[PDB]
Amino acid sequence: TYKYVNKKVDMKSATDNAARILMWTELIRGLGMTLSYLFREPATINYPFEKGPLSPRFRGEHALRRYPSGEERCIACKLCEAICPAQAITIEAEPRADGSRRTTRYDIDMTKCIYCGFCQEACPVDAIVEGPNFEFSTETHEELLYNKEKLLNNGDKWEAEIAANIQADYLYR
Amino acid sequence: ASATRVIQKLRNWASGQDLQAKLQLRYQ
Amino acid sequence: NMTLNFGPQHPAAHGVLRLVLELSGEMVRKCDPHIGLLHRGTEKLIEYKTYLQALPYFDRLDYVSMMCNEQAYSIAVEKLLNIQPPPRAQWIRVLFGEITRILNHIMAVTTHALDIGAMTPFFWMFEEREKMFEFYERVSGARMHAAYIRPGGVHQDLPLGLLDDIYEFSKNFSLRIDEVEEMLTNNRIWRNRTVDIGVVTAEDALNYGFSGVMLRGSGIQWDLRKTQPYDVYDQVEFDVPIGSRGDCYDRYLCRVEEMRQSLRIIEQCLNKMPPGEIKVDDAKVSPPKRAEMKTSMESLIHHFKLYTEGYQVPPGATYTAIEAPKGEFGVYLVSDGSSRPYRCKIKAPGFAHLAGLDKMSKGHMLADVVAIIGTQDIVFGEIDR
Amino acid sequence: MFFINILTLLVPILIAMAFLTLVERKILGYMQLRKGPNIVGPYGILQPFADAMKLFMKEPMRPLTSMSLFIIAPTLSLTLALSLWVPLPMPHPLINLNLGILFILATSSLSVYSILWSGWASNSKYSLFGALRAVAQTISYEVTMAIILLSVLLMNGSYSLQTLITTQEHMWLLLPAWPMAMMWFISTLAETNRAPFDLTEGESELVSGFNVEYAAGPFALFFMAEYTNIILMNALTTIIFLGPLYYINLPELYSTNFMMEALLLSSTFLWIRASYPRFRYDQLMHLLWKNFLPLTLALCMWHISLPIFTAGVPPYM
Amino acid sequence: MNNYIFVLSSLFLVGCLGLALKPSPIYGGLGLIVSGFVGCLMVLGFGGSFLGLMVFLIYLGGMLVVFGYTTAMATEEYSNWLILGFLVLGVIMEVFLICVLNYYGDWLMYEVDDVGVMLEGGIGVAAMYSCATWMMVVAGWSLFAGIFIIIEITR
Amino acid sequence: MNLYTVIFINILLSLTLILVAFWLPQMLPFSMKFFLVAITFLLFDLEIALLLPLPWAIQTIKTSTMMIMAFILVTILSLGLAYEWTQKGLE
Amino acid sequence: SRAEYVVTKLDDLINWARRSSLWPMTFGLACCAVEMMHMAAPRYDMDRFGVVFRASPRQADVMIVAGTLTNKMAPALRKVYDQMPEPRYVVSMGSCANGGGYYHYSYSVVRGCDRIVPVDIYVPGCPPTAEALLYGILQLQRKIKREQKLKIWYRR
Amino acid sequence: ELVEVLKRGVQQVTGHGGLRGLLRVFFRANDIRIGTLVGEDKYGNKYYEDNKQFFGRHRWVIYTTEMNGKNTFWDVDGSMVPPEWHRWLHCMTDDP
Amino acid sequence: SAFLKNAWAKEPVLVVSFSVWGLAIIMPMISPYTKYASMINKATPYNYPVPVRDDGNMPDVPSHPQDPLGPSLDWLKNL
Amino acid sequence: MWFEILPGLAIMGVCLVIPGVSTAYIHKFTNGGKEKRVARVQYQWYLMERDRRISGVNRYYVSKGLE
Ligand SMILES: CCCCCCCCCCCCCCCCCC(=O)OC[C@H](COP(=O)(O)OCCN)OC(=O)CCCCCCCCCCCCCCCCC
Ligand SMILES: COC1=C(OC)C(=O)C(CC=C(C)C)=C(C)C1=O
Ligand code: SF4
Ligand code: SF4
Ligand code: SF4
Repeated sequence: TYKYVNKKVDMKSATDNAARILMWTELIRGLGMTLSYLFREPATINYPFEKGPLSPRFRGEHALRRYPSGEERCIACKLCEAICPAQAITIEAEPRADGSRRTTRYDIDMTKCIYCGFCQEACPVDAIVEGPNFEFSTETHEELLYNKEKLLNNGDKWEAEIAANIQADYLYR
Repeated sequence: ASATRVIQKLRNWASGQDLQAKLQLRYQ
Repeated sequence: NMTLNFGPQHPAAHGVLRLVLELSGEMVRKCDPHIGLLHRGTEKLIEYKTYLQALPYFDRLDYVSMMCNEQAYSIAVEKLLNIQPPPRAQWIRVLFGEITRILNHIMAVTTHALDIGAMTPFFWMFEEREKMFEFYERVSGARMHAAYIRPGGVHQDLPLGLLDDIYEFSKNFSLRIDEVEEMLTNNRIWRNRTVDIGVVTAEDALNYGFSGVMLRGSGIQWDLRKTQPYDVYDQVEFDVPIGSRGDCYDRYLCRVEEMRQSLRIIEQCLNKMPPGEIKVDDAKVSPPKRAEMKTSMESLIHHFKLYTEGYQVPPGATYTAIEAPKGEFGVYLVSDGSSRPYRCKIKAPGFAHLAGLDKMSKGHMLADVVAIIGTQDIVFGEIDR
Repeated sequence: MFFINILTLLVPILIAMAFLTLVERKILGYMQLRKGPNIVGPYGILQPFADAMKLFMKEPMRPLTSMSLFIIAPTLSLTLALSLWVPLPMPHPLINLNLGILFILATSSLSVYSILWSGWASNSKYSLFGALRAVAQTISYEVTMAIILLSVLLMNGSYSLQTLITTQEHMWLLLPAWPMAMMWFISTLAETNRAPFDLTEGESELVSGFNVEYAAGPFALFFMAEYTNIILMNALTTIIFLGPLYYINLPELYSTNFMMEALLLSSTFLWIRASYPRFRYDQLMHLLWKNFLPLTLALCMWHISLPIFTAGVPPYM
Repeated sequence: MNNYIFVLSSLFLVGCLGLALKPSPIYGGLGLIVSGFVGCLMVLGFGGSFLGLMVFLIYLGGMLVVFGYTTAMATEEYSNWLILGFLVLGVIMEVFLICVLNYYGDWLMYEVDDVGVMLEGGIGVAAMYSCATWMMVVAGWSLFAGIFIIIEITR
Repeated sequence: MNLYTVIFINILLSLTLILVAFWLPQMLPFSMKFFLVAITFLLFDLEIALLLPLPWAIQTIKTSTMMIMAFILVTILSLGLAYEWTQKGLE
Repeated sequence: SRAEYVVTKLDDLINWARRSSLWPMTFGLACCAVEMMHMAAPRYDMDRFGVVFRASPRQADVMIVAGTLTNKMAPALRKVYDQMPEPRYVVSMGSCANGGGYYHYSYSVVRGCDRIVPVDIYVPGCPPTAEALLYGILQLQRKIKREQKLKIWYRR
Repeated sequence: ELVEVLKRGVQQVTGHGGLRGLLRVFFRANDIRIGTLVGEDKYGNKYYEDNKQFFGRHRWVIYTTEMNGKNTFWDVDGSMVPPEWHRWLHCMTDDP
Repeated sequence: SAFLKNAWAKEPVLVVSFSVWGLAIIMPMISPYTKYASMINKATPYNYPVPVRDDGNMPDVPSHPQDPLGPSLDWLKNL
Repeated sequence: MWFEILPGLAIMGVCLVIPGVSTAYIHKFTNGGKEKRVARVQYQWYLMERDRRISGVNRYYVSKGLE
């Protein structure tokens, strides 16, 4: 089904046309629209005081979670490294004295990271999660590169909200 | 909103249609 | 014939375009657009990545239209696997496919005006855009660059409540399109700078491969969505906005009309979206649900192999084209039996349109060139790929 | 005293000139659904002073440009704008130039040099084009701008802006001569390179040819000039066509009324800017050598005959 | 300052000196603008207003404006310093000549009608419309022809 | 003098600002069509100059003459403009 | 009266003027402008904070390098950067410009803009959220506030 | 109508304690509005939510001086709000 | 006439333009007041009216201009 | 709402009335409470000057029938 967007001399018709042309009516019409909004409530938010709403799936900033007991969740299966589109995550591991399997080095290069959220997806123990925080702008490039200690620390700081967010969205996944 | 019933009428007259029905402020 | 580089950093030129121009007087004698200021390797990089880890590249190819692009790769990978998405996923893709069309047109019409010099339409509709982004975020997690439409359906069902809000918005957006018209559709001045600028004949538009509103604006009736239906765009009913006296003004009117027609398609999708699953049930192609992979061995094995290795698409090649907001977006995906593709030429509605800049802007002033780049909705990501 | 009367009439205008940018960055804002600048200071009142200080501190880049001319153009611009406010006939005008309107017309014309020379001095292709485009539009709009005034004068009787306060003691000159008001308003929009007619610094079309290379202090001076002009021309509309009430006993009423009308018509070109896309160069000139100039010439005759056949010749005092 | 007049005349002379040196066409235009300014000043000094204005709205106006425009088009190539030097050379020589008579504003406004009511510049030139009605007819024919001369010479 | 006083303050205020600016931060076209328009300008400007005297001519006892003369001036120049159009010179 | 005090106060004023008005520059390269344009848009008005998005290297201060700095555009960025006024700050925006992003290993992408222009604030995120840019612009404002140029002059 | 508009403005000004108290809110935020206080976190912070205001501005936090001894009264930072109350502010969760 | 009509609706400036040109070329010719302009302006007393020697046979204003004889502007009054 | 564009305007208005009230009271102070005589044409300058000579040196001082 198609439609013609712009398919298309009595004195009255001609005069009215002249009225428009010489009285600039269609221009006055446009001014009315802007005057109208001037009176509408503007939609801006005080950025520091009020924050634009983000729902639970917002990917934001990477964090590594820990079991309630205190044992870090990651068991170095290293498929988060495998499915990382940008090659961001670098993981090398060795058996901890406990005999368990843990990552000696876990480095997410956030500048390399494109925040796809597949790592959130891929982890079997769900140790690496996309944390809610989006405000982590840094003065130096090195700060953006993150080792296991920063991510684990990021995980501890935001664990309460991360747990609430995963709680809200896990049925969906 | 909070048109006060006079800024709203200037708004309606200038626009030529009822913005009250289709507002820019989303509400519950 | 004065030579001048329109300049990569031009407030008007979308993104970065070096439009070397020879201007007789203010008239533009020759237009040799330069490209590749945003070539990034998207086509070679994909060969080194698995099918699911190349999905995020498609969102970045033309990111104004974030998802509609993802649907083209999806469809393409589904064809090669001869798998088709579940019924609910199809409607979703058409729901977010259209929402995305609006997003692109709000970008194209309002950014067109900002270069022309009208600045209030952009702020009016960017607020509506913003509200739409929020749909993306509450469905995917990202405001733009979602990665929601994956090769076997969408990733996760809609949140419990989104449909209602994609209604409130749709119920009102119309008035917002109406307001802009008032200012421009009939502005005594919009018409002048747009009317009879960059007229493209019908035969010439097909010849230079325009394939988009640019063809539709010249009166050729072709909407790949009606001619070759993809997903469930067949079950909906919409009217293609064909144009006559094709020129910047006419095509514009067409883009405002598809914004209108997309609200008609969105309404339906909300009215008729089926109960069901949002991803194919073949753990072979779609990753297993997390409750299942954490309780069933076959699901873990399928989760591990899918994320680490990949789909393993059967060997073949396909060119699948959808109707992305800009025009025909197609992926020619040659594939060996391997889990990572072999070639993935992205046909960009835009490589063809820019080429036409020369045959459109002839004997035109510097300001005319600015108007014509706008009427082609050039996003340098798709052209440069 | 006279010196004090020079501070007043200057500073006050400069302080008001600063508050126009603010009322521009907020009225354009609310029209576009945004608060505008309110965070620096209370409600953005300190905002104009803030960038002034940034602009002057940032390096005044001297491109590798005819230095003398490059630096003079800004000076001329501001000089002229501030000067054109000297003979304005707010009650008891600073200086009763008997041929004031002519003076206004004269200084207004000289401004063109600034843009022209600036472009030539800048030595950048963008700037050159800007100057050429600017000079043409500017001068052309001067031709109808001048004829529109000559029609007015002939119904006022003299070139002195002070006479119109006595001409408009019963009715605004808008009622009569409204057809020219509109044409004075549109020409006032062109001569201040404001929006509908702002191809001088289109930014999108060509990138600010006038000040492509100008930054910091030079940017500011023209800048200041433009905005002061924005007011002055609006104020001339508020004396020549919208005649504020005046009472010899109470001379203040005029100023107060003059204020209200000047602010509203100054508000109008702010409102015009946000509301309209920008005319093309060719379109702009056509309107004046084609759409208007014939209108302005004819009415001139009508305004020549009007007094005679109505035996309404004005007193020459 | 009675010297006011002489001062002005000197400035005018100096400006014309620059034009004489034939600097860049743009520099020439600028110089003339300065001189024209000096000129209206002098005329006004005698008392003529309308007359002074004219040169301003005509010379300081478009007369040089178009020149300016024009030059942009036909003058592309930028010793001006040397020219400036010769200018100073002329200035001193000019000054020297006045100093010659130095060894060897007294009378302006030579005569005036202290009480007068309809005397002022412009009134006399206003008589182009009455009792001088052949000046302005011939000037109008000059313009009406000049239209045609320029349109073919450009053609 | 009063004007001279005002104007020199006006230049001084500007020159002061430009200086502060520099001293404080120590820490080929083919406009043939235009050419024609430019010439017409020159011409029209001159007419206007011949139309400026009207404000005093309106007072001429010989009012009729002034009317005829003035009317002719505007009309003739109007014709010139129209010709530009007729010959399509400006277009 | 101790000049030292007199100096600090003066510096602060200078810092307040610069921090208050940070006219950013037009630099969208890789679809992050879309986010930036969102900042300029009504939900998160940049202007309120002083930002005005001037579009000429000459009168613009902050350069928000939004997007991928391909090899062909690299020199241009450097040029525009060099042509801005003296006090110029660069805010890298996007993983594509902080480092290399999804296109780090490509042959046509510079691995970061801080290899071509010194960068002051790095805003992270593939489409760094507009609020995040706003956070980044606000951190540039705290960086400027701390700068003490005249006190070092005095103590030098 | 507008007189009630004026009374609302007067109550907002009187709402922030004394003349000095509103001056403090005026300078750091530049917005004066009155809302119920949902909570005060242990790091000095005060949170208010108003149902009447539109979705973007119905929840706001007024930051406090020295929340880790930083002289934060003027250099307000988004990260200052604690992780527990971050989601309430961003509307991630309705519950306080 | 027909073109006139379209002209009234297309290019409706020139039409108005010419119309005025003419209306200004007519009103003066037909006007109960046109004559006054040359009088009202003639009368304005810009220059002093030098007296005349009362030689004899003078019907002119008799000395004091308040005398009845002489021209009058009652036409100007009550005009 | 739009309430806020007013602050700025207030400071513009107040700065556009000052000049008109100022120039029109620094005249009635310097000229002795009587509007500065506007001498458009010489006659007026003559009368003005005549006034100066009539009394003091300043024209504003005005002698009357009692002189
Ligand atoms: C009988 C005795 C003699 C009197 C006769 C009177 C007859 C009736 C009056 C006839 C003329 C009335 C109008 C006069 C001004 C308009 C003149 C005109 O013709 O407009 C030209 C142009 C529109 O032309 P366009 O649409 O391109 O088509 C041309 C077709 N020939 O116009 C434009 O495009 C203007 C573009 C403007 C862009 C900005 C618009 C701003 C609008 C708001 C402000 C309007 C002015 C406010 C003035 C306030 C007071 C000063
Ligand atoms: C009004 O014209 C415009 C500019 O010039 C001032 C810009 O710099 C820019 C760039 C600014 C941003 C915030 C991308 C845009 C988009 C624009 O439309
Ligand atoms: S996937 Fe989860 S567990 Fe396996 S390595 Fe990455 S993080 Fe550690
Ligand atoms: S987000 Fe995407 S890119 Fe960043 S780490 Fe997790 S997977 Fe690799
Ligand atoms: S970072 Fe993500 S968003 Fe910004 S440019 Fe690179 S890809 Fe596009």
